[PDB]
Amino acid sequence: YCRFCAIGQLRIDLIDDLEALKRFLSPYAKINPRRITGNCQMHQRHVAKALKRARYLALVPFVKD
Amino acid sequence: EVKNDDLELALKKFKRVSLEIRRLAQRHEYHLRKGMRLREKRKIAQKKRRKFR
Amino acid sequence: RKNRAPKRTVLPDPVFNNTLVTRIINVIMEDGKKGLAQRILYGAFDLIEQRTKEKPLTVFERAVGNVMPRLELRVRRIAGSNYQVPTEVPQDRKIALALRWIAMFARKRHEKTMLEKIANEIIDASNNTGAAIKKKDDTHKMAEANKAFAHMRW
Amino acid sequence: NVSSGIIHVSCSPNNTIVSASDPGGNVLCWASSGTMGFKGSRKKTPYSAGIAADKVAKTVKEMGMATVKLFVKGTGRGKDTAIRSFANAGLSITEINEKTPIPHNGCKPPKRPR
RNA sequence: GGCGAAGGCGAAAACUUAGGCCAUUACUGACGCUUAGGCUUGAAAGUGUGGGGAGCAAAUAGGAUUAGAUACCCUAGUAGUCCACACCGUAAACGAUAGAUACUAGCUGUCGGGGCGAUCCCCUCGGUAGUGAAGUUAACACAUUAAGUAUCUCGCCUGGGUAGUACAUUCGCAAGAAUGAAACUCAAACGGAAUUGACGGGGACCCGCACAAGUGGUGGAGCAUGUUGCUUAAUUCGAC
Repeated sequence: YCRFCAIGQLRIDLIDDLEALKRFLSPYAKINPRRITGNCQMHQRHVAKALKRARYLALVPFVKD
Repeated sequence: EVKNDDLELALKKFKRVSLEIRRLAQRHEYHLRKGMRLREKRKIAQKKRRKFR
Repeated sequence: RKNRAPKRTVLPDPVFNNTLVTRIINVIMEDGKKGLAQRILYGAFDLIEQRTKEKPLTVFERAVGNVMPRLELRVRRIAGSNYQVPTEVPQDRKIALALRWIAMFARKRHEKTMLEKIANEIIDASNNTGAAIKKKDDTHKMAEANKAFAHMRW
Repeated sequence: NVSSGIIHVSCSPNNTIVSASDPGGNVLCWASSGTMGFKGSRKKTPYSAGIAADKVAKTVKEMGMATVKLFVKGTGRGKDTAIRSFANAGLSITEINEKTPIPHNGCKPPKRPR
């Protein structure tokens, strides 16, 4: 279903919410596409940008499992 | 990359991953044109999702 | 596309009462005609028991069983040459090839009487020394070389 | 002796190089498809890789190695037959480790076989 | 899926700014399209450039089959493999369908905005594809994101091989880019659509000693017979 802009109050950040973004990412530390996440393209790109920011923040490994 | 959920059967789950690695690693064994790279990647993705549904 | 066919062989020869000696009649056969070949086969039995006493039934069955080849080679080419991949065979091919080897090496030796050389071929095929057991050793030692490409799918 | 260490399996495009190494730096054994006398056109055959894997597994099991960390590179049934022969020869595995060479448009290998 | 003129743009973050759209019940009040002028951009690629330059490679050296391999298998190899700076400027730069607009079957849509509303769904404004009515074309299809109907403005084509060829002249050190023939020659274009069987060292396909597992084997040998080569006056003729 819809995975972003519904699990939050429309105020977007990266603190204490990656645990809610984890299940939108396969255990492969890979960003699940809109095909897998199923959210809207706005929310899919929300998830993608947040997860890639977390990767650059060492919150989630890039290609490491 | 690292796929393992069992003590011994992890290779059963890894067979499909190995086929996927074959089809995503035949691109790293030789260089080919970028336009054709994107074309083949997107075409194969659309073909696979077409057969899934 | 041809499918599996029956493996027919003429019924047992009443002198020894098994289809095995009849298949030997049929495969050691030259221009098949059972007018004279049966008397010569009776003599062959005689020379078998006279030389190094061995009941033909038991020695022949032991030789056939031990010589039994197991491996066959299928073909897959690369348009430049051909290679082989090993597969398994049933007991019918095993016994057919064993009888074939015994019969073919029975007719081809060098001593006075042809009866003597067929008897000697039986004797030397008795103890599973190489007259036809070499084929069983060779197939096992060469199909293992064709296992080289066994784990490859193409 | 050793019961848990590191082995680096390199499934070459026409071979498979298997070498058991210690985390501290030393190595236990190394066997190539050629070290057994099957070098030049038979190394590419997966059974040569399986036999090399059997050799390293049996010598390191004589060294006592039950399980091992395995960094396998190269794709195909060679990387599968290697671990199959490892398990058969008593050299068990914990999991497959993949730090595989997936470049992000990196270096250039020699041109494609055309 | 979207952004931007097509070209291009995807690890994250910050810097300056973007066009455009929804509701504008708001406002100047046709200010709307327009090219020859005048430009820049433009994948690549080549040149210089200051360094960088992992990696491999245009030519090349070799090793192999080969009819030979300057192709294809394999490794070295030069420029090049990036930004900052200039020339360069073509492309399957194509929706092979110019910019903008007036609407016009239908269905599902896909996203962004707005409305609604736990989410969600639905509708609506735009981008946004397939399906398919009618019309049209040679058909593909276009098919409401037209190729239906047209509108303002621009650029292009007037049987062909010739030939984007020489030249005037423009840009560029150059290569080339811009523009651009003529002469000779033919009666059509390797002219597009579509039919027919066929072809395939394109695809599945079914059986047939066709293959395979065989039996015996032939051409090997002695002897026959046909034919071929000669040669005769002819070894009648032919078949092939």
